[PDB]
Amino acid sequence: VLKMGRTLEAISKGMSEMLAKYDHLVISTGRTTAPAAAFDAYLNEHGVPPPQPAIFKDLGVAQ
Amino acid sequence: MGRTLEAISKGMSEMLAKYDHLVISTGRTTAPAAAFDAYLNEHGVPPPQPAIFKDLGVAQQACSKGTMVKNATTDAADKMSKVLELSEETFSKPNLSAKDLALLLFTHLPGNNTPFHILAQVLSKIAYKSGKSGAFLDAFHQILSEGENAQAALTRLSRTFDAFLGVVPPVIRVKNFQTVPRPCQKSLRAVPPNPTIDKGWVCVYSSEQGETRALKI
Amino acid sequence: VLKMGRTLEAISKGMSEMLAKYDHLV
Amino acid sequence: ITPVLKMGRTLEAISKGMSEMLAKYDHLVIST
Amino acid sequence: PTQYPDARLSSPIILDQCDLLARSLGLYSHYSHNPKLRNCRIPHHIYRLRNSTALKTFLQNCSILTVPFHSIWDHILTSIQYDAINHVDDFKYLLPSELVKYANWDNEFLKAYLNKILGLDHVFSASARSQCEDFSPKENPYYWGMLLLVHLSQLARRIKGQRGSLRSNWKFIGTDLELFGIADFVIFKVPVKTIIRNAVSLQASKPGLRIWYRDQNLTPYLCDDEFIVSVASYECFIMIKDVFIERYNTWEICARAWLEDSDGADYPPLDVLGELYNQGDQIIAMYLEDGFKLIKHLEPLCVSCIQTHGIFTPRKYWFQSQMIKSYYDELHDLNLKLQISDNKAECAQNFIKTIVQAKLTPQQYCELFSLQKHWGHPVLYNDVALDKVKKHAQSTKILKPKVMFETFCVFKFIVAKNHYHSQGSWYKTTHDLHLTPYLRQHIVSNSFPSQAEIYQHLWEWYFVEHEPLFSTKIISDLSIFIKDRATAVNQECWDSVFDRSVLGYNPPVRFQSKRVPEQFLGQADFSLNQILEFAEKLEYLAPSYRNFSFSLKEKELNIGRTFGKLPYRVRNVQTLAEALLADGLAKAFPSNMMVVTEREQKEALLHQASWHHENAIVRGASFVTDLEKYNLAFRYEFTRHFIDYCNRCYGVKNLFDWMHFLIPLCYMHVSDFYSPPHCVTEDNRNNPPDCANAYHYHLGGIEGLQQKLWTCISCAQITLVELKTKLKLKSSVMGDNQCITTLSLFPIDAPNDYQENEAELNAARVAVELAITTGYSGIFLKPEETFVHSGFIYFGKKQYLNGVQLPQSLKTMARCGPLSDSIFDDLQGSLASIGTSFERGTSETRHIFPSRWIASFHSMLAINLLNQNHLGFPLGFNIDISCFKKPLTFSEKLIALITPQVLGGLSFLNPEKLFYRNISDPLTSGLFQLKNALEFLEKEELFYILISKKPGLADASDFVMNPLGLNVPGSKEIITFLRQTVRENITITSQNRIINSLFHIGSDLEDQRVCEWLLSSNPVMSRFAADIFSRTPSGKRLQVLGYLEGTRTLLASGTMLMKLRELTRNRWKSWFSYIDALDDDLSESLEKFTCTVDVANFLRAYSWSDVLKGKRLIGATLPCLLEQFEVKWINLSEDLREQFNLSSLNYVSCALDRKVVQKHPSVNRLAWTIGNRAPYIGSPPLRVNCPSAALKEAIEMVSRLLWVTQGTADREKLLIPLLNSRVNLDYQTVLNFLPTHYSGNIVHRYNDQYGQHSFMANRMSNTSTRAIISTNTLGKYAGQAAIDSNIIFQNTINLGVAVLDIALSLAKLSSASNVTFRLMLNKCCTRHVPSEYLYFDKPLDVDLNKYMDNELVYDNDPLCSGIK
Ligand SMILES: [Zn+2]
Repeated sequence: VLKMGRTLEAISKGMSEMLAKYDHLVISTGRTTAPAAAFDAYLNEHGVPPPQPAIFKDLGVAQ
Repeated sequence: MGRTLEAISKGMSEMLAKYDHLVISTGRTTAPAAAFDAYLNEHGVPPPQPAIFKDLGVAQQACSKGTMVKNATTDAADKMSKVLELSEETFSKPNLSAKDLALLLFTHLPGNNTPFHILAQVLSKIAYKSGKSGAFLDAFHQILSEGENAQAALTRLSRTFDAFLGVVPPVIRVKNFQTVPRPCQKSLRAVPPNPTIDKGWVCVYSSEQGETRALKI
Repeated sequence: VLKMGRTLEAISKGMSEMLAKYDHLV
Repeated sequence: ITPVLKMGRTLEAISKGMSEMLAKYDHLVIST
Repeated sequence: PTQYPDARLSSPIILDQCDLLARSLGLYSHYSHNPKLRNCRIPHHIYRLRNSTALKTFLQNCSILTVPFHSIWDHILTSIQYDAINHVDDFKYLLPSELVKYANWDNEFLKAYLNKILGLDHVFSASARSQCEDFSPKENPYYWGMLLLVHLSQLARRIKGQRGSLRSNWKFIGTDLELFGIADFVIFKVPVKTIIRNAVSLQASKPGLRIWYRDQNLTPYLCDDEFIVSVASYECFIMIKDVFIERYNTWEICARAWLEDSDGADYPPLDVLGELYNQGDQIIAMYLEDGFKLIKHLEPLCVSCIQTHGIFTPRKYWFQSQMIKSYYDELHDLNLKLQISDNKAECAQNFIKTIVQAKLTPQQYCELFSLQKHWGHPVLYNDVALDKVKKHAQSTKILKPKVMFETFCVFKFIVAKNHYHSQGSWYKTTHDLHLTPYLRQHIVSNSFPSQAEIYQHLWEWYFVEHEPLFSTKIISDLSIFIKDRATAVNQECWDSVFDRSVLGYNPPVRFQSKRVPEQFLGQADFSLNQILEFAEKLEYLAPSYRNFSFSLKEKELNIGRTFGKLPYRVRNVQTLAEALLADGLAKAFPSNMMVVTEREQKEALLHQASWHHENAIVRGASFVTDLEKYNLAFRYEFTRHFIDYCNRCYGVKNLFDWMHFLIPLCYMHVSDFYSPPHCVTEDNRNNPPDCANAYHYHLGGIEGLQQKLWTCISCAQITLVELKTKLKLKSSVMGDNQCITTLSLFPIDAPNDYQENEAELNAARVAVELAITTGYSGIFLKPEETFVHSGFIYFGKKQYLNGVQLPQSLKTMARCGPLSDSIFDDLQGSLASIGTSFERGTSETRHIFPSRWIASFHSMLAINLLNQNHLGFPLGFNIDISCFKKPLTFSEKLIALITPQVLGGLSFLNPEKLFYRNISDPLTSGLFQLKNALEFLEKEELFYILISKKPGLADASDFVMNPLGLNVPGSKEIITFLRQTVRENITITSQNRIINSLFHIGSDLEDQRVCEWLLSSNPVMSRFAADIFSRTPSGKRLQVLGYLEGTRTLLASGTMLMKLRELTRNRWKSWFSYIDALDDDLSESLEKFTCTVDVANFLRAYSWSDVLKGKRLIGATLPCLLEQFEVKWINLSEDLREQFNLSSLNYVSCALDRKVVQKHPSVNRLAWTIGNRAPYIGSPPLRVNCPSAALKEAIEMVSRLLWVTQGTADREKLLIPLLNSRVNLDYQTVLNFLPTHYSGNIVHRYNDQYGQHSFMANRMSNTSTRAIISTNTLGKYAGQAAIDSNIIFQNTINLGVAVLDIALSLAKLSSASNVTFRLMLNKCCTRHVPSEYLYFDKPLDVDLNKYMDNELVYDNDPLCSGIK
C-alpha cells in the first residue's frame, strides 16, 4: 500500500507536469514529411523502394 | 482512494491522446535537440526537418550562436507574434501617420491648393504630435455623417476640438509672396497681435526679407 | 474496482504503443 | 479477481513508461 | 468549319511571340523576360511572314523602334471614338437607321402591351427627347465606334480562321491609327508628333518607356520617320472591341434611365461615367500593366462607400480608411519605381477623388461596382506569376498542436452528430469503451450529449473508432468523367508542349494525346474498381506520372492566377475522390446554411440564437474573409489526420493521400507554348535545375484539387470558435467569399445605438478568435482587408444592405452582343443568348425599357451582320439575294422578329417573361403575344396567315423529345442535324467498353420502337412520354451525346461544309418567307375559333396528325394567365391619381402593406424598402440510405406509370420490361418504396404533381415583402371543381406580386399612399377537364435486358446500403 501511495504521488506529479508543458508547445514544419510518408507507404505495400528513388535520396528520406 | 485514482486515470487518458496526436503529426523525421543545435551552429540555418519548441519565444530566439541573423523560422514566429497582439477593441483599426492622414483629408476635399488643403496639413501634423489622431478622425467622420461637406466639417473641428485650444499657428518659410499657391493669395491678411488657431488663423508665411503674412480662413 | 483495473490495463497498452512510436523517432 | 494483482503489477510498468516520457521530453524539445 | 476563333475574349493576353515577329521584321521589342527568345532561331511559320508585299508597304516610312501596347491604348480609344463617323461607307450595310427604328417601335409596342395588361391608361408617358431618331447618334459618344469595330472584328475573325496563306490580310486607314491584320497579329501605327506633344524627349512624355529604354538618346531613330509602330496579338484587338461594346451599352442604359426618372434613377449620372472613363484611360496609359494595380481598387472602394449609410458608428468608416491608405501606398511604390514627379501623376488622384466625392445612393454605388472590366485586362508574365506562388508554397509555418488537436476532435464530433440526427442511433463503435468515460454512458443509453457540454469533454473524441460508412462502389452522377477538362502529358514527353526552335533541341519522343473527351474514349477498360485499385496500390508514384503543369486564367486584373493540369489517370483519381466526398461525407457540413437574417421570422431567430434552449431581441453583424488565399497555406502536418479519418470512413486506404504524396515530387512550370524554363538544355533535360519559371518541392495545395475537404475543415474550425465564444454563427460560402454572421440577444428596453455598438463588439470578438485559430494552423487572415459591419452581406450572387437587395443589372446586361459562341454562327444561338441575358437583367433591376431598347437593337444588328458577313460563306455572298433573288425589306424582318419561336419565328423576347421564367404552356402565350403585336401594328388580317404553316416530316422520336412544340421545320435546333454524325464517329473511334456496350449495334431500332410504343395509348399524353423517355437507357444515351457534343474532330469530322451551307440556306428560306408556308385548309378551319385554347388545340391536333393516327391528344394545353385574369383597380390614394393622369364572383385580392421595416435611402420608391410579409412560404414506408441514380429513376418511372393507369388493369406485365433494364429487383419489392397515392385528377394533377414550376416572380425580391395576397375569395376554387379546373394557384401569387411591382416601378411614394386591386377570372378560357385514364392495349415487345454489364446504366445489387 505504501509503495502504491508513493507511486501515485509520483504519477500525479508527472502527469500534471506533462499537461502544463503541453499547453505551451509549438512546432515548425519541414519539407521531409510527405515524401517520408509516401516512401514508407510504398515499402509497406510492396516491400521495395519506389522506382527512380534518387529524389528521395536528395531529400534525405530513403533510409 | 477512489477519487485520487479516477482523477489520475482520466488525466492519463487525456495526456496519452494529446501526445499520441503530437507524435503522429511530426513522426519519424523530426530533428532532436542535439542534431538541431549542431546543424544550426555549423551551417547557420536550421535543418529542413520539423522541430518541436518549448514556447513561441524560444522559436523567436533561435539563431546561430556566432551571429544573430534572421532566418525563415524566426520570421514565421515573428509573424505569429504580431497576430497574438490583436485585441477586439482595435481589430482592423486604422493606424495612420501624419502624412497618411493628410492624404486622406485631401481625398475628401474639392478643388486643389485651396486654403483648406493647408489647413488639413496643419491639423493633421498637430493632431499626430499629441497622440489624438484617432479621436480626430472619428469626429471628422461623424460630422460627415450628419450630412455636411468636408469644408464645414474642418471649420467646426477647428473651433471645437480640444487639441487645438490655445495653439499658436506654425511658421512657414517662403522666398516671397509669389511662392504661395494662387487660390490662397486672396485670403492673406496682416498679422494680428496674438494669433491662434481656434480663431481662424491657419499659419504664418515669413518671406526671405522678414515680411510675415497670416493666413485667415 | 474491476472497471478500474480494466481501464488501467487499456491505458498501459496504449502507452506501450505510443512509447514504441516515440522509440522510432530517436 | 485477477484485476487486483494486475493493477498492483501494472502501476510499476506505468511508472516506468512515465519515467521514460520524462526522459524523452528532454531530448526531443528545444528549450535553449 | 465547325469551329472558329472565339467571338469574345476568353483567354489570357500573352505577347511572347510578338518579340519573334519584331526580330523577323528588323524592329526592336522587349516584351518578354525570357532570355531564350533573345537569340533563338525564328520558327518558320512566323519567319515566313516577312515576305508579304502588303506588310512591307504598310511598314513604309516607319521607325526601327516600337512601343508597348498600353502606352498607346489611350490614343487608340480617343482616335477611334472621334474618327469612326467618316467611314460609314465601309459599313453602309448594317443599316443603322433601321436599327434605331426597330428599337423605337419595340419600346412603343411594349408600352401599349403593358398599358393594356395593367388596366391603367397613361401609366407610361412620352419624353419626346428619348423617342426621336437622332437621340442615340447625336448624344452617345460610342455609337459609331461600336459599329465600326463590329465590322472590323468580323473581318479579323475571318483572317485568323484561315490557316495562313500569306495573302490573307485586312487593313484600315484613318486620319490617325492605321491598322493591319495578318495571321495571328495586329499592328497599330500612329504618328510620332501626337506622342511627343511638345516635350523634351520620348521618355519625358511617357515615363513608363524607361523600362525598355533606360536613358538613351532616341532622337537619331525618330527624325527621319513620320510614324511609329506597336505590335500586338489578335486578343488585344478583340479586347478593344469588347471594351467599346460594353461602354456603349452602359452609357445608353444610364442615359435613358436618367431621362425616365430624373429625380432618382438607380444608375450613376453621366458626369461620373465620363470622368471615370477618361481618368482610367490615362492611368492605364501612364503606368502600363501596373495601372491595373490602382484600377483593381474600384470594387472594394464601391463596397466601402456603400457601407457608410446606417446609424453612425465609428467602425463603419474603418474599411474605407484602410482602402484609401492601400491605394496611396500602391501609388507611392509606382511613383518611385518610375521616378515620376508629383505634378505628372494627377490622373490617379482624380480617379480616387471621383469615386469618393460623388455622393450617390447605395443603388448607384452597387451599379457602379459593375464597371470593373471596362478598361481591359493586363499582360501576364509566367515568372512574375510564379514568384508569388513559389514564395507562398515553400514558406515555413509555425503551428500549435493544441489548436490542431481540438479542431480534429470537432471534425469527428460533427460527423458523429449528423449521423445520429439522421438515423436516430449511434453507429457501431469498435474502440474500447473504457478510454472514453463520458461518451460511454451516452452510448449505452443511446442518447446524444448536449451542445453545452461538448467543449468540456472534447478530448474524448480522439479515441472513437467505428465501422465504415459510405460504401465506395456507387457514386450518384458518373457523368463527371465525360465532361471536358484540360490535362497534362506524361513525363517521358514533357518538353513536347514547347516549340522546337525556341527550345534549341528536338525532343526524342512526341506525345500521343491530351484532351479528356478524346482520351476517355481511348481507354480500353475503365472500370471504377480499377481506379480504386490504382489508388490503393500507389501506382501513380511510378516515374511516368510525375508531371504537373500550370496555366493562367482568362479575365482578371491581378498578376496572374493559376489552375493546374494533371496527367489523365491522376485526373481520374482526383475526380473520383472529390465525387465520393461530395456525395457521402460533405453532406454533414452545411456550407450554405445562411439566409438573410432581416428576412427571417422572429420565432426562428429566437430558437436559433438561444444557446441552451420571450422578451428578447436578436441583432446580427457580419464580417467577410477571402478564401482564395487558403489553397497554398495547407501543410501535411495539419491534414494528415483528416485525410486518414476520411480513409477510414470509406474503408479504402491511401485514397485521399494522393495530393500530398504526389505534388512534392513534380517539376512545377507553366506550359506556355513560347516560354520554356530559362535554363533547360539538351543534356540538362532529365534533371533540370531551378530558375525563374520553375522549381521543385511545392509544399501546399492547388486551387481546385481538394475543395471539398478544405471547406469541411473550415467549417470545423468555425464550429470550434462557436464552442469557445458561446455565440451563434451562420456561415455561407460563395464562389470566393465566405460571410460569417454573429447573432446576439438583448433585452426589450435597449436604445438602438447601444444595440448597434454591442452587436459589432461581439462580431469583433469572434473575428479575433477566428484569426488566432487559423493563424495556429498556418493560414493567415489578413485583418487589413477584413471589415465588420451590421448591414452588408453577400448571400446568393447578390448584395444586401440591411435586408434590402441592391441592383446588379449592368453586370449581366453590359455583355449583350450580336454574336455568341455557337456552331457555324447560328442565328438562333445568338438570339437565344440575348433573350436569356435579358431575362436575368430584368430580374436584377427596376428599370425595364432602357434594357429592352438594347436587346431589340442587338437583335436587328445580329440579323443584318449575319446577313451580309457570314463567316461560313465566301467574302461577299448576300444570303437573301441567293435565297429569294431580291433584298429583304424592313417589314419582313419585323414580322420575322415578331413570330414566337414555337411557331417557327425568331422572337425570343416574350413580354410574359417579365413576370416569371417558367411558363406553363409556351404556345398559348406565344399566340397571345402575336395577336397583340399584330393589333398594334394595324395588320390584324395576317394572324391566320402567319400561324398556319405547312407541317414538316417528323417521326415519333422527335415529338417525344419536344413534347410541347409543333411540327414546323423552322423551330428545330441545329444540333439535331449534327447528332447523327457525332454518333457515327462514336461508333468508329471508341474502344471504351462502357461506351461500346451502351452504343451497341441495334440501339436505333430500340429508340424507334420505344418512341413508337409510348405514343400508342388511346388518349396520347406527351408529357408522360417525355418523362418516361428521360429514364430509359435511351435517355442516358441522349445525355452522353449532350456531354460529348462540345468537342473537336469528333463533331467536326469538303462535303461537311457544303452540307452546313445548304442547311443554312434552307433555314433562312423558312424563316423569312410566310407566303411560301401556308395551308389554306388549315387557315379556313382555324378562322372560326375565338379563344386561344381552341386555336392551340386545333394546331396541335393537325400538326401531328400522322403520328396520332386519329387518336386525340390531352395534357398539353393550358391557358395563358394574362388572358385568363384581368386587373381591376379598387382603391388608389389621392397622390397616385395625379401621377397616373386619371379622373373619376371569384377573384384574388391584392393590397400594399403600409408598415415599413427598413429603407435605404428613403421611402420615396417602393423598391427601396422592405416589410414583414412572405407570400411564397405559403406555396414513404421505406427509404434507402444510399440510393444510386438508377434506383431513383426507376422509382420515379414506377410512380408515374402507376399513377397514370387505372387500378383495375394488369399493370405488372407493363412494368417488368421497363424495370428489368435498370435494376435487379423483382416487381413486388419495389412497391414498398412508393409514397402515398390515390388522390388526384390525372389531367390536372399531372402538371402540378410532376411539372417544373417557378417559385417566385422575376423581379427584385423586395416587393414580395410588402404584398398582401389572399386567395380565399375566389369562390368554389379555394377540392370541389378546384382539383378539376385549369387554374394553377401557385402562379397567381407570382402574377399578383409582379403586377404590384411593375405598376409602381416609377411612382413617387409617400407615407400616406396605399393601393389595392383584384384579379378577375374570365369565362372564355376556363374549362372543366374530366378525370381520364390511359388504356394501353399491348405490352412492349423488345428485349431491353442488355446492359447488365454497364455500371453506368445498371445496378447489379440495387440495395446494399442500409434498408432504413
Ligand atoms: Zn380565352
